[PDB]
Amino acid sequence: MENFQKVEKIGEGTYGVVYKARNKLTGEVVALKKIRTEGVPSTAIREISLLKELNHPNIVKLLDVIHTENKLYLVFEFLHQDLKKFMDASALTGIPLPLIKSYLFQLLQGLAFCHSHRVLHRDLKPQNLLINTEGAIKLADFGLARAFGVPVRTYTHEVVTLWYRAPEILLGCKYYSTAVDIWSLGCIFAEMVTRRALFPGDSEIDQLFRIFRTLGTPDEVVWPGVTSMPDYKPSFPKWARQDFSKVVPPLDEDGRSLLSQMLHYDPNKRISAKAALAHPFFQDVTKPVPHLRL
Ligand SMILES: Nc1nc(Nc2ccccc2)nc(-c2cc(Cl)ccc2O)n1
Repeated sequence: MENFQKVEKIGEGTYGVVYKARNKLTGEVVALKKIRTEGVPSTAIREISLLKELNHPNIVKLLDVIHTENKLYLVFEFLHQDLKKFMDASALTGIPLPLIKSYLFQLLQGLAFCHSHRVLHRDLKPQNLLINTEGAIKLADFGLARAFGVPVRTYTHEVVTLWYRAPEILLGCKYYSTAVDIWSLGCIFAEMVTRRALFPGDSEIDQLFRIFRTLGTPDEVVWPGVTSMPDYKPSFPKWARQDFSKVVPPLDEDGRSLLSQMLHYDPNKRISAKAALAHPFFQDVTKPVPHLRL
């Protein structure tokens, strides 16, 4: 748009490309996300518009929702680096535990906030998490999947990230709950710790089986109703659960304990963001300053 003297394309999200842009007028630097056709649903514009009211220190502010030329643009406050990039840049030394802990605590605060407002993210991933020089981390792009509905293959054909998808989604559950975000966050937490994606599935079944190989194939004991899930197949191989200390070494028992609660198979047993905030793991949480190279 002419209102912006655009800076550049900075990434591609599940629902569209994100641009860094300068509001010529105000000179404001923002993140502009172009939503991907029919002509842009009306129910969606209303629902996404409601997200403009979301105000929380750990939620990237949605400044505007612009509908034009049969195209939807979301204008977001701009943060300089996404967690994926930070993790790649910190892959040699790892993110200090205090920072990982700070980030997780803040992320849980953001989710607790959104969930308490009946807003789910549904597609949480490192690239959706933005950090700034002052130690804050924020979640961006909530409520998009619930407003537009999950795609399948971007217009530009880009490898959709399945790594953070909760098993109930993989098993074809038509109804999502706040639990899917906790699962995604658990996966991200594990990744910050180990510096490697926890469940880097190549496909939907590989994603599911990687989960099964690590957490054990779920059954009716650990997850009542799982054998009735839409995509559940009795033919699924039955893997025994792996010793959990093997999953995120060298994370201490508090962290491993919290993580195990975030990764419970049953969305109903999975810890809530609010409950997670009270976990002993955060007893000594602080807010460290990240070494950010912008
Ligand atoms: N620094 C920075 N990088 C990126 N990269 C990125 C974008 C899309 C996919 C993957 C990475 N995205 C943002 C960003 C994104 C949104 Cl939604 C809202 C505000 C933002 O500041 N910011």
